[PDB]
Amino acid sequence: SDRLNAGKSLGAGGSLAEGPYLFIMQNDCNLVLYDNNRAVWASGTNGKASNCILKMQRDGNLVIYSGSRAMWASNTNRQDGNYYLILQRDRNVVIYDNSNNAIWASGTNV
Repeated sequence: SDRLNAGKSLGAGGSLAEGPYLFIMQNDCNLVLYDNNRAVWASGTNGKASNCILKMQRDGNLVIYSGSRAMWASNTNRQDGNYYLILQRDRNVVIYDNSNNAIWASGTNV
């Protein structure tokens, strides 16, 4: 899938895909955007923890968890709503709110 809805998570090795673009929660706990084989964006949490999962929270925060501990957050807090994370056709990864306004972007658009 190209998108992750609020309330859902990606496990280790789980990913969003779009053509040759891959946005993946790695087993090494790094959250990475690949253009084919080239890493173009990363959370930078590689080696920080194990069995990390990515959670698109109902408050609009994208958060990496390892067990109950937060490893990394997008820090885009609003309130409970209907956000979604999307890997866009232009290679940007964006969190949208119920109104389709961008609240967070990776800034990796080509």
